[PDB]
Amino acid sequence: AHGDVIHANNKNQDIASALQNWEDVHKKEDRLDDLVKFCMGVAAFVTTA
Amino acid sequence: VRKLKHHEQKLLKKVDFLHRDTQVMRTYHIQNREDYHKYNRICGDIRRLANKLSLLPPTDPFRRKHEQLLLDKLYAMGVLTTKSKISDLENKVTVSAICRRRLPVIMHRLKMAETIQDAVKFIEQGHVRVGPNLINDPAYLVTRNMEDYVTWVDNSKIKKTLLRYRNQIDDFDFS
Amino acid sequence: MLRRQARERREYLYRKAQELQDSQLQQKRQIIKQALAQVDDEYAATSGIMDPRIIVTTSRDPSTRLSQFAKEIKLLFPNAVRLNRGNYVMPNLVDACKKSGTTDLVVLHEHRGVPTSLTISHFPHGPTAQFSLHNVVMRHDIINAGNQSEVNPHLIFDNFTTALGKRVVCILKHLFNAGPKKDSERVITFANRGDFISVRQHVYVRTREGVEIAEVGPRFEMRLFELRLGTLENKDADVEWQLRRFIRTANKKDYL
Amino acid sequence: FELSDVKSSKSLAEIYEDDYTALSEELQKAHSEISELYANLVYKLDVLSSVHFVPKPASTETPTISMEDAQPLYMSNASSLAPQEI
Amino acid sequence: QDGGRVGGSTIKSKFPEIVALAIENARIGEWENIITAHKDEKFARTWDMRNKRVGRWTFDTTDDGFVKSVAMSQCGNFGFIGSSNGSITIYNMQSGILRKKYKLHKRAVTGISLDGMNRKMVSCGLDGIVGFYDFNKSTLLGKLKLDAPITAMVYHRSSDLFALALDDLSIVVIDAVTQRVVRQLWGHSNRITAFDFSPEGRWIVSASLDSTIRTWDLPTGGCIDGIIVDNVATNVKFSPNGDLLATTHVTGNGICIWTNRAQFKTVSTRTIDESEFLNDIDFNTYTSLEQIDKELLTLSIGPRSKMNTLLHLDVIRK
Amino acid sequence: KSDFKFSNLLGTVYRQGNITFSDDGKQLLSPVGNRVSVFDLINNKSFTFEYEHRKNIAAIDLNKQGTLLISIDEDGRAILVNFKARNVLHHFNFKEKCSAVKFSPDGRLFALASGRFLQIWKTPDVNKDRQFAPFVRHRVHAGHFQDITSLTWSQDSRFILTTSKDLSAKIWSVDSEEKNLAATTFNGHRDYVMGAFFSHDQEKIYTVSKDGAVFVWEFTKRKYSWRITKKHFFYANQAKVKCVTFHPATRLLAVGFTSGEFRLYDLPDFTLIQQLSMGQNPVNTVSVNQTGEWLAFGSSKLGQLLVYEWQSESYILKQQGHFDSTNSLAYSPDGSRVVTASEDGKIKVWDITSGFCLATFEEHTSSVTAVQFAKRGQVMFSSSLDGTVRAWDLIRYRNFRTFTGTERIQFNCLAVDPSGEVVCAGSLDNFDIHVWSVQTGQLLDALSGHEGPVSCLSFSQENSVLASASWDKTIRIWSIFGRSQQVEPIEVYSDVLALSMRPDGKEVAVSTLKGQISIFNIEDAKQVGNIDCRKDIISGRFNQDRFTAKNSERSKFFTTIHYSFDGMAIVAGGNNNSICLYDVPNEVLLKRFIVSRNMALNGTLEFLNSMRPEVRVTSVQFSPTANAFAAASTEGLLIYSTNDTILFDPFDLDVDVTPHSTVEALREKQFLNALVMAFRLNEEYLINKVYEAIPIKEIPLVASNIPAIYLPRILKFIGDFAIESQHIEFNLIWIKALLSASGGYINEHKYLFSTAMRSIQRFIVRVAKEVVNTTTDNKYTYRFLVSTDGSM
Repeated sequence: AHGDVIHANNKNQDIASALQNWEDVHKKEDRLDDLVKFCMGVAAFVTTA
Repeated sequence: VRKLKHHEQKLLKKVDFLHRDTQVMRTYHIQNREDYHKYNRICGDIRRLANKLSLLPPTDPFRRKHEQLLLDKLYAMGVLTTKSKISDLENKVTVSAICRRRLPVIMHRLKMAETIQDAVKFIEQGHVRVGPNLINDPAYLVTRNMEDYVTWVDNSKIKKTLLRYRNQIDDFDFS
Repeated sequence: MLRRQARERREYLYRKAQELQDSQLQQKRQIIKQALAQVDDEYAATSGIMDPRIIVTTSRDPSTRLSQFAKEIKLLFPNAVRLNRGNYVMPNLVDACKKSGTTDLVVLHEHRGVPTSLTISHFPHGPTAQFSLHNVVMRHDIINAGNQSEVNPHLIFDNFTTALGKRVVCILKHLFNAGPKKDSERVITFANRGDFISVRQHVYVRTREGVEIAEVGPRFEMRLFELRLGTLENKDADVEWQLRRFIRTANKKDYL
Repeated sequence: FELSDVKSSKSLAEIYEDDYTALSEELQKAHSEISELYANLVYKLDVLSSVHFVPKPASTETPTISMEDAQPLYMSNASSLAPQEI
Repeated sequence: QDGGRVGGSTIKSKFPEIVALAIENARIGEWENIITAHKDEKFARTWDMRNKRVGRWTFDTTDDGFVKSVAMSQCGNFGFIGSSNGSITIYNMQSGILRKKYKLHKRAVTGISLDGMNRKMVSCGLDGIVGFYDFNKSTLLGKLKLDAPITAMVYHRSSDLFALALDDLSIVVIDAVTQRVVRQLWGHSNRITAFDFSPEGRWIVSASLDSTIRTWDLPTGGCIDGIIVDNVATNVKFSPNGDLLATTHVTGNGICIWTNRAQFKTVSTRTIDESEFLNDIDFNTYTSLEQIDKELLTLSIGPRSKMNTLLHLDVIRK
Repeated sequence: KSDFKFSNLLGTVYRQGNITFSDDGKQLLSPVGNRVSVFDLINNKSFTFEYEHRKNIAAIDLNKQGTLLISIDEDGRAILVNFKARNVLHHFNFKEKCSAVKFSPDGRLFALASGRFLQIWKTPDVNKDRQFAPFVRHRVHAGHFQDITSLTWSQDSRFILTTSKDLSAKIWSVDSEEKNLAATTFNGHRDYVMGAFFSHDQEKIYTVSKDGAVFVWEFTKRKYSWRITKKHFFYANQAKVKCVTFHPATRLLAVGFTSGEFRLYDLPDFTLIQQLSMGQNPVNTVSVNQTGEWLAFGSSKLGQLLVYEWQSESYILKQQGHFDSTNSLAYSPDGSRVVTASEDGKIKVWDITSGFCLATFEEHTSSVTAVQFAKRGQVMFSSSLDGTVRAWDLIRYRNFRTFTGTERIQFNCLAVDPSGEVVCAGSLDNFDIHVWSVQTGQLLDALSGHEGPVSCLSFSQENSVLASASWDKTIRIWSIFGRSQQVEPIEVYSDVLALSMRPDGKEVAVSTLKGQISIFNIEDAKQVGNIDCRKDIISGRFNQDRFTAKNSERSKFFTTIHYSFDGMAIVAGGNNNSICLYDVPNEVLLKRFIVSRNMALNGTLEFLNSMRPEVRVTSVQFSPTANAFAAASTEGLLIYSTNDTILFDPFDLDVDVTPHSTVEALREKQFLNALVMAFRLNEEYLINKVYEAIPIKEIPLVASNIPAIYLPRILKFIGDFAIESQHIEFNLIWIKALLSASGGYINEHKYLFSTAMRSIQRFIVRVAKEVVNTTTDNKYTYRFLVSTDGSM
């Protein structure tokens, strides 16, 4: 919804610091993507071979 | 109601409270006056549909596909064995055609029973079977494949005395 | 299944009688096509639709000459399969090939290793053409010329006049495979004269100016002495055409 | 086509307003009626030739809702489109 | 079937009192489905339930020992008879014919059972040994031996667990697949008259000669209930539906019926028997953690299609 | 394992009667013919009641506090159940045709429009123990001349409106004093009165006509009683009002008509808020939420039902069951979806988590004879009697290819290549196996060798060959790749009509007309062995029968079979009233379920009390989740399940293996031995306790030292729990530990670890993939919106 306006007002400092913190939390959370890629691929390997 | 005499008859000719129905019922052993009425109503419906599809313009692919659909549908049913004409549907479909397509006429045709009424009785007793499943109502039109695949039910006294007359009993199949 | 096949044979005889009366009606209505101004049923069903399949078979306990000869028959015929009929019977044989689903059968008969008889049956309750083949010249007999190209050959019919000849050319057209290449470089001939059809394989090329052929394969004269409506395992079905050997005009009448 | 030699039902204003405003509605209604009749007759034959129970087929403006969806109802058209086909 | 005479008195009389009984309903209305070992007979009579009649078979023990136990095959085709001398005769119920005869025990066989697979067979006589057998074969799997003599055996095919009211006033539960005792129940101050599994096999209800009826939860192995009866119950049975309990007392010509508040409500599992005479553990259900650890990531408590609803809701509008 | 609880019925979402709501509105109760359907709305869950009915359902009502439910059929048979135990308390016999049933707003009694009389009966208590005769009558009102067609409670439990075909609306009361106050009549009306309703201030009475006339009486002045204060009129040509619902506190009216048209009004101003149509068929029943936001319109002519919210204007659901019958069944390769196909050519595909008809297809015109899949969750196949078969998407949801024969022969049976390269269809009139390649779209071949129609087709996916069972009493196995095209025929003793293969692909089960289901080793083509079925068949008697149900050869065989995915159990269903479950190694049956008890159906009674619809098990199938199995029959889709899990089936117990000893092992921090005892006792709440108990750093050590015996069970459990668990990080740590523990073991024993991996890998793709997609889109959308230059 509010992505067009937030891109318009991108490079504003307050929202910039806030999205910095958001992406801090996101790069903390990335391990779940990592691990599900792991277990999914290897479960496929076991179920195939 | 009283077999009215001459003067009262010419006065009241039209009053009656009570014959192809009884004709096919006697020659073809049909069950019901309403069975004949249903078949005859059906034939009139088909003739009306022939009227309507002919009123549809002849250079119409819809008309030709629905025409051949009705043709091969009624053929695979069995009421006509030809597929070529349109006069065959506008004329030859009869109460007698659907009546010989009926089951006990086919039993009497394949000589399952000697008589059509005994075929009906065998139908009631369930001593027959129609492909996968046995049957109990004579009011049945049989598709051509099931006509090829209809017979007696297994371990029946009738088929057993068939194999007894032929002296070929095989009790392994409880025949 | 006995009831089924009997119903199909009854419908076959009925359809042939219907084709018969329609053909007489066609001879009747031939007079009005000039005043103002067709394949068979069982070959109309699969004229150019389905590729045929033919089983060639010996009669029984054959000679090596008949073995190699039926082998050459297979070599000339696309989609042809050999059969060494050993302790096989006619009904179970035809029924087993009907079970497999087959187009045409050609079984061979002889005398002292000399092939002299060939019968072709159409398997969907079709007609049978009974020939006496005599003047057999085999490639095995002549030379090691190599091998056949085995491309779908071209067909050349000659001197087919009567409607009997029309039924014949229908049957042979349909036994050979449908939809040939325009540049099919082997050609077969069907040369008729004096009621003696005779055939040779011919590969061919066009020159810089004209055409050039090579006769190859077999070479002989056969003659249809019978045509029956039913199949051969009948031996009792109604004959569609019978040869009259014991008649007045026998050495003179053509197409009979 | 062919013309008619009876009196015209409509006036000049009526035909001109008609023109001033499916192959044809007559062919549409004919297709519709013969379709319902064929449905009923196929139903009758299924009754007469059925071993198992078969009920009637069916029963033969305003905003109206379509219950049965031939799609999961939440998929975009661009999503169901294949990239090759676009 | 032979048409010969029957050897008996001319006047009629009823059959002796039924000391053992088995019944099945696999093939009901086809051949015999009830076997009744009467008082002091070397034979057991057959009975048809649907006809409400005697059936045409009676299985002798052939060892001149009285039939002490009867058992019916779950398919209803076989009848096992444990006699007074250890003989385990096996019959076909269809034709009432003698099929097999196992011989391990020397005492009175006082309990016989077969699996639901018609494969293994557990037997028990007064000498205290337990015989494990292949009925598909004709072999001996195992021969357990206990301390006391054996009184009563109850088999539970849905768990393949069989409990035993012994002579030392205990109920020993034994697994058949591992072929070893799994549970032992102490507390019955007198002879255990009757005992039964739950339909789910979670409890066992036992009436015992100290005017007691005790319900035991076998998971924890704890007596979760004890009632003292005025009329000592001789027969205690669960209903096939897990809803009722049927008791024959020693007095009164009828059978008392018991409705199941445990069927209509949860039950605490507390050994309260000797007291009269972790709540998730008491109620045998465990609620999950909301979040086990802060590092653990947890999701919606409920539906999960809410995600697509949020992302694909406006398209649902369109 | 051999125990199975009937989980749910899908198809025919509404059949017959009043559909009612819950108090909180978060559940719906829709009456199917012999059961009632619980509809959890917040989490989108379905539930079917497990109790049968004597016949088709006539009237139902639910307690105000959500505790009791009465359900009267057309015979007075009134089943009273408790909800929280989901248990039948009573089955009373009101011995007259009961029309309308209405709980009191105080709950101590109820009113009953049964015939022309108003029955009023008090209530026993639910916390009370079971009694013998708890049904107690309170009042009988008989001031009618024709049948009471509608009933209405007041806000208080005193005043009742009995609307009747006598053009009458009688105010009764449950007491003599308020009966003397208002036990009045209401006449002066059009054709019939359809309904009467109290006001919120209760000064006005609203009677809606069959004519479409709402008469608003009000206790006003002209010593003054029931002046018709206002008249309001619907304006339809032929559409007359069939079903009415009026919410007072939000003054709303819903009138569903005979033409699909439902009109929604506000009463005091009499404004048509809106008016829409469900279709060409009459609206039969309407129900309205307590808060009034939600409205249900169930119409039985096609069996459709729509729940809607007028506020946000949101169709919560717009579903419809199959018209005739679920002919063919199809689970999903993960199981999440199940396909049903009917006589119509309506192919309805459903999700099983939310047991909902996701979609349909109506491109086939005739009945779709079979429906199949490949070894991949993408593609569906529908073989019809049309003379065509059709290949469809289940992601773009589009037909790929309507393969046809030139003659368009009526294919019954069908099989598909596991990799999905070839499709074969087998008809009845031709019995020539037509085989098409997929991407070509054309047929490759039409195998012959079968004389007489082929009952069924199957593909051994492993060696990927075909078995074709035909009514020549034969099997014929074909190997068609590797230049082979070779044949193996098998004679059996009678005409086979059912065929299936082992999930490992070396044995095959077959059911013939005699009722015996044989098994054959394929490679030696030798009979493994048979199981009889002629005895354990509960076939039903017909009313037009002239023989017995015993001597009837009606359904003394089995028409559909399915293997356990272990290849050890069998679910068989034929034309009888039974669904049986056999065992392969002991060659014995395991279970028999009578499919339904209903005198409306034909083959149910065994001996009658001294055409019509008939019950037959069309198709049977197990679940790839291995926790349920479904059967499509003449009514729809039944699913039995093992999700009950309340049965003590432990594993090699000992004396010391008690649950408290297991908690002792936990507090002892002996987590390996604790989980060992948890699996030995085999009790899922305790297993969940230890699973949530033990810590992450010793998850890997415990997983390293778990025995291979408990290995497939712990895989299966972690699957069937983590699906409805949200601690996904935890669970993936667990899976990662176990896969690091034993991979090559599972690779050796792939057929052994069949059910485990399927359910587990399904759970990955069910939720975890989608969550991770949303994660990745969040990150990328961030990165783009941040890195890109601002405009202007």
